[PDB]
Amino acid sequence: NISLFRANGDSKLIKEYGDGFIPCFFILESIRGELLYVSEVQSGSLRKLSFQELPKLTGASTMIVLKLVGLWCVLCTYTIDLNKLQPINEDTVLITGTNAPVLDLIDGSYTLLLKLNKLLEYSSQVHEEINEISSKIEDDFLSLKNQNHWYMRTVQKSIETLEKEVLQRKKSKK
Amino acid sequence: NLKNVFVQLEPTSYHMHS
Amino acid sequence: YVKMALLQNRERTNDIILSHLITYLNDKDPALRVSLIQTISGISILLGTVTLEQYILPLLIQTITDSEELVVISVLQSLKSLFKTGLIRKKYYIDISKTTSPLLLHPNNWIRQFTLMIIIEIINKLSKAEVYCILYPIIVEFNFKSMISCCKQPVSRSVYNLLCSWSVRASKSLFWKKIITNHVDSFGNNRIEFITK
Amino acid sequence: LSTQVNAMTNVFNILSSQTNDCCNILINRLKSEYDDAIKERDTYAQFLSKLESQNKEISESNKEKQYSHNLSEKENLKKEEERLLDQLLRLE
Amino acid sequence: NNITFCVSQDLDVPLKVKIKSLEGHKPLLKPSQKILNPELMLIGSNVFPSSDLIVSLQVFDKERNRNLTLPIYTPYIPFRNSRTWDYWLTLPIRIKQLTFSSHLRIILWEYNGSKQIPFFNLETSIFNLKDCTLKRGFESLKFRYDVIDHCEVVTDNKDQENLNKYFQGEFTRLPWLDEITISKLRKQRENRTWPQGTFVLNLEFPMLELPVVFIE
Repeated sequence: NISLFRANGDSKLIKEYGDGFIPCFFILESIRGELLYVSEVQSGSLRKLSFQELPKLTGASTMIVLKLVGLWCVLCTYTIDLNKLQPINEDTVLITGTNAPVLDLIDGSYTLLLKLNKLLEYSSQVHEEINEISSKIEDDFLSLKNQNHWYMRTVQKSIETLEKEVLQRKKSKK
Repeated sequence: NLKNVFVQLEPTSYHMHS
Repeated sequence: YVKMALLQNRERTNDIILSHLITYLNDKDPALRVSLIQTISGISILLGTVTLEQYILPLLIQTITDSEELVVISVLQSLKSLFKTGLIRKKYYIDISKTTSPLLLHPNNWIRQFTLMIIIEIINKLSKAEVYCILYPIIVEFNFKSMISCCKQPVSRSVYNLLCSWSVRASKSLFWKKIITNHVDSFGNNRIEFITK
Repeated sequence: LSTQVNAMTNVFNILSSQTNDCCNILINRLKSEYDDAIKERDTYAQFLSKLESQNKEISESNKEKQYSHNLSEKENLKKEEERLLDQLLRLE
Repeated sequence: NNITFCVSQDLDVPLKVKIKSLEGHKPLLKPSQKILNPELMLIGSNVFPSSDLIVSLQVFDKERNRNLTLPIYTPYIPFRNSRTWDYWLTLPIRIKQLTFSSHLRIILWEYNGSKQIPFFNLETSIFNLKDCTLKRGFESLKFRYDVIDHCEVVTDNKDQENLNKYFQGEFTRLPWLDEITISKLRKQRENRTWPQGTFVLNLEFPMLELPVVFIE
């Protein structure tokens, strides 16, 4: 199956040891099968209310870890498990938690043996299509060497002859 | 025939108003 | 007080909001202020559209989250194409500013697909805005073909060859201005008849 | 691909999966459309390669010809390319 | 319009300036764009942008190096038409408010290329040493990168044209021949010079009356 991850945003007050402004970056981690996810946002001060609205993708079996960190100090660390979530279910998870800072971050969580392998096979087919795209790019690149460049230089030469006619005309008038 | 032409812009006064 | 001075109308305060937007980094609050400045940009698009240009040029310094508003900003650029020529140059400044840091490839691909087509104007600033198309293309082969479809340059190779391409793209907008006069004359004429052939 | 297949086999072997969509179908449609577009680009690249080779070549001498021609042309162009600048700068 | 001497607090409202002409250097496209040349392979190498000259105005304060007046900028027509405007512009500081210590400044910002638009700089004085603000009159200026200024020769002739505005003793037939002097000022277009690193601009700010200035 699949568990949809969509974060509404982060609205809170976050402070650090050193005084400075940093861009809000929402980190999203998973246990297995998925990759490292991130979300870009701009606040810069202690207290802020922001909305991410950046769709993310993760594996079926995994635990979504949403940790707000400035871009640098860590704002908040929130853990979320899809183990409690059921199939074909869509809801929202609002995590209010405090480590250094006392913060709040709203992140929604939705959902979407043979079917999984079929999906992975489809993605693999898409990958083969990407390799075919690399082959097409290789075809278009290996198609021809510099050609139209000599036509541009030829246009420059035409401008040179035109400049010769202009200089000859100026010489005539002179 | 056609009427008076329509300009695309108009000049400021700044003269008699001064 | 900031929103009050911004809502005040005394257009000098609007220009004073530039330094406000510059130092706004201290304020991490919501986009409500930018929404008030957006409504101010609409009311400016009503009367003070020349000043709306300068404000919008400075408004590109927002650098804030929720990139979904940048689409409405692009629509605000299409709305900036309305009348003021200064708004065109300002939208070109915003075009380069957006060219520096992108957001969504496809939406901006179609966007720039229309914009580069509208960039063929012979205006001095229009050429500058037309030069950003090459910088956009930098960030490949499929895009090269898709761009080659609308490409007006047969001899185009690279950035320098693109400069030679723009050099071969030289045109006169005087007859285009007269054509615009013919368009306004057509607007003064009767378009009532939809018949053809 | 193969790694995910082996992992799937290990999932159907070393343990028992109790679990038995929209993003998958959407990715499938997107991959299909992208396959069609890449097919059009493949036809365009077919015509482009047709203009590239310009001959059947019997595919026995094709490699050697493709190796020699490009080298000869590339060795040929640089001379004139560097030659025009002399006259241009001369007049200028 | 009437000439008369009227002091700072005595004078009422804020200043305004009409600006018109320039001097083509002829080194580039007439807009001072891109530095045109047959060597333009280098222009592709130097990435030389084509800049359409526009202008901006703000006043350096008192020569105390503080900041007072407002930067202001107008729309864009051909600077290859040499951008002859005679366009008025203003800011919000009255003459009563205006400190006799004050100076004008201007920056010509062209429109060049990707993230590119040019910049040129100049400065001058607001009122006379006789306290009359630019004699409330027409003028012409010249400026380089730094430490440059304006003179009066043909601009002194133009200043005599401002003496026609300054109400030297005048008559009605003299006015008709002042239409003939519109033909003469039309003839004044014959001017020629080819300097570099510096430029000239024709800027008239004739008012009705001669200002004077003091403290509040």
